[PDB]
Parts: sequence; C-alpha cells; structure tokens
Amino acid sequence: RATHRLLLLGAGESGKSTIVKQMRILHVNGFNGKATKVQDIKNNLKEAIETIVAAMSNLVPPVELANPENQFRVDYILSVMNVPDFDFPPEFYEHAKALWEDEGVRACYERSNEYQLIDCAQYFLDKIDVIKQADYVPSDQDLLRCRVLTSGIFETKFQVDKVNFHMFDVGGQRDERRKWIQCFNDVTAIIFVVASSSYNMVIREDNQTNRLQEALNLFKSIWNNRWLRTISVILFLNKQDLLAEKVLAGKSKIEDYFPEFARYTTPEDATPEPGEDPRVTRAKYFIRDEFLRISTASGRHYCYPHFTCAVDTENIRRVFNDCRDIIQRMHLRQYELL
Amino acid sequence: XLITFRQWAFNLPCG
Ligand SMILES: Nc1nc2c(ncn2[C@@H]2O[C@H](COP(=O)(O)OP(=O)(O)O)[C@@H](O)[C@H]2O)c(=O)[nH]1
Ligand SMILES: [Cl-]
Repeated sequence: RATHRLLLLGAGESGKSTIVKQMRILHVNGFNGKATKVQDIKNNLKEAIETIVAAMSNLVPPVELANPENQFRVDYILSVMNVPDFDFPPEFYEHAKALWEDEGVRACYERSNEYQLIDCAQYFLDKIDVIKQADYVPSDQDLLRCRVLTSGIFETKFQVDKVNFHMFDVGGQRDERRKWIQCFNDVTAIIFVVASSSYNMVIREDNQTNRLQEALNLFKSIWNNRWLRTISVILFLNKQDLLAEKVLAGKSKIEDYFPEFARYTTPEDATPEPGEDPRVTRAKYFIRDEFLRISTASGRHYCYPHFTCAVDTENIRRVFNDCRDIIQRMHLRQYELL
Repeated sequence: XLITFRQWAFNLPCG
C-alpha cells in the first residue's frame, strides 16, 4: 500500500483547511469524529456582524446607518464585541438580523475589501434565524463555510483504491527558521491553494500586501527554492465561485489591482464551461497565467493548475480524482528524458 | 522565536 504525503500550502484563508475537511467528507467520516461545531458557526456569525458594524465608522468615506433607529443595536453589538464566553442571548440574534437588513450596514459589507471580513459573512448572516434555533444541527455545507483557525497541523489520512494519502496543512504551525524546510520531507506533491477571488483584498498580516500578490510571492518562493526543486506543485485556483461573483458585479475591476489584466486576452486553449461569462473566463485564466509565468520562468518539478471551489464537495471530488491520477502518475515523469 | 510559513518563505524577521 503506497502512501503519498500531500502538503497543502498557501496564504491564510485561501482554502487549505476546507480542502482537508472535504477529503474527510469524501473519504473519511466528514465532520463526525475537535471538529467544527455549532459554536464555531455562532462565533463566525458574531465575528461577521461585529466586524461589519465596527468598520462603518472607520471607512473613508465613513458609512452611516440608513436607519438611525438601529443605533442602539449598533451600541449593543460593539459593546459585546470582545466579550469572553458570550452566551448568544436572543437579543443578539435580533440585533444582528435587524442590522444585516440595514442599508448602511450592507453598504459597509459591500466595501468589505477595505477591511478584514471572513468569507462566510453573508452566508451565515442570511441564515440567522436557522442558526439561532435550539434544534439547529449544522449541515456539512455550514461546517465547510465556517472559518476556524487551525492550531497546529491540520491533516487527514485516507485510502482510495488501495492508495494511502496523508494530506496536511501547516497554516496553523510555526517552527524554527532553519527547521521549516523539514516540513517538505518525503512530500509527493505540494498542493498550493490560492483565493482567486481575493485580488481586491490585502492580507491580515500587514493590511498592505495585496492578497493575490501575496499568493504569487509565496508560490514564487516555493517554486524557486532549490531544496524543493523535485517536488511538483498541484495548483488549486480556489474560490472560483467568489471570483465569478466579484467579476460579474463590476465593483472592483481586476485591472484596478493588476493593471496588465487590461491587456490580457483569454488563451486559445481555454475550456470555458458552457454559459460562463467571457469576463469570468478571462479573469480566471489570467490569474492562472500569473502563476504559470512563475513556474515556466525557471527543473524536475511541474505545475498542474486546477480551478476549484473548496466548499463544493462535488467540485473537489472531481478535482481530487484528477489529482490522484496526477499523483499516482508523477513517478512516470522521472523516466522521461528531454 | 518561532516563525510562520510566510516569515520563512520571505525570510522575514521573527519579530
Ligand atoms: N464561496 C467560497 N468560500 C470558500 C472557498 N474556500 C474556502 N472558502 C472559505 O474560506 C474560508 C477560509 O478557508 P480556510 O480553509 O479556513 O483557509 P486556510 O487558512 O487556507 O485554511 C472558510 O470560511 C472557508 O469556508 C470556496 O471555494 N468558495
Ligand atoms: Cl490566497
């Protein structure tokens, strides 16, 4: 029984832990046996509404409540923002929902790329009344949307067609500088995950570096590290659903953040899905080609790009089936010449 | 002290 160690890399919030959770759904017991719980969904709900409310005053220009009657709801939300051991009483759900229906709050949500907001904000805020029920058991999709910070390595071990896989994410791990290279030991392939839709956002670590440029810089560092030169990279251009939504909305144009997009044309090898808007096709291949330029500019490793939606179990099932074929057939490239 | 992956990847000071 061959075992393949698969190392998930990528910037924070690109989708690495979601891929692990998807592997567990597909090939282990899902969220059934430190898994994401109801409480994490309530915490995300609270973090979303309190982040949006607090951001209203700080934007330039600032955003006001559309309904000044909701001011006491704002006072409540900000007052419990950092409360340890929040009990989520019924008035919290009342104020959160009523604030989510305030046009000023939504206008602030629409400008979320100007601050730091978790991805699942609208998804959870739109089902406040479902979540607050005492009988509420979260669906797998609820648990996939729930952003939970990993402490330590986040991993899954599973067997498919008599082939063992060990997929692990080191996003929540820290190590001594000279020992970090050891995390790549005996790795069959790196799975590099990119939040394609985050081209208009900046990273939390400094609130200045553009998120996509951060992903390109990370990918460049891995790709050109001579001690990793024999490890092939499977590239997950993730959050395709959020990329399509953002492009079709025209609020943040890609060329406003990556000016060469204005001169980019969709390649002729492109396989746009039927019905895909041409702007979305050009965007997603541009982002792909931003990484492919790095991997072509400089060994015994290749890059295999994939368009993915990490919260879509069926999408990841398909993509991972392609990866297993890529993974089980990577050894064949060792026998090729030139 | 201990550094993150990006501190390693970009040779940033631990801080
Ligand atoms: N709409 C959408 N949301 C995603 C996708 N992938 C991740 N999300 C979310 O993005 C958030 C952060 O993803 P996570 O796996 O925790 O990022 P990590 O820091 O790289 O592990 C989670 O709320 C995930 O549900 C995607 O493909 N589409
Ligand atoms: Cl990213």
